Amino acid sequence: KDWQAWLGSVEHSRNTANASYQDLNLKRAAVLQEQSWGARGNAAIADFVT
Amino acid sequence: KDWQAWLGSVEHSRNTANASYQDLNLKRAAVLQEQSWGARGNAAIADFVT
Repeated sequence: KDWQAWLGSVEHSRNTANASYQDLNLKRAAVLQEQSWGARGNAAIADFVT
Repeated sequence: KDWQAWLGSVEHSRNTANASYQDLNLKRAAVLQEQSWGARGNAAIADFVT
């Protein structure tokens, strides 16, 4: 029983990190996309003024 | 008589230390077990929050 419980905990200890790894990148990609879109919009105004 | 008494004292001088050596380790093991169990409980809350 004790080693079975130990293995059960070990399984979730991996599942949780495997789950979190995807969501972190999901947030980062959106942040970078927003920043890149702002940077793309700055140059349009620069060229319009020039 | 005097050397017999000397030997009698020498015997207990060893018995006392032999007795104390076990109890010191007995205390230390329990202390370490409690600390390890607390450390094991911290990670569960960490994972729950994550």
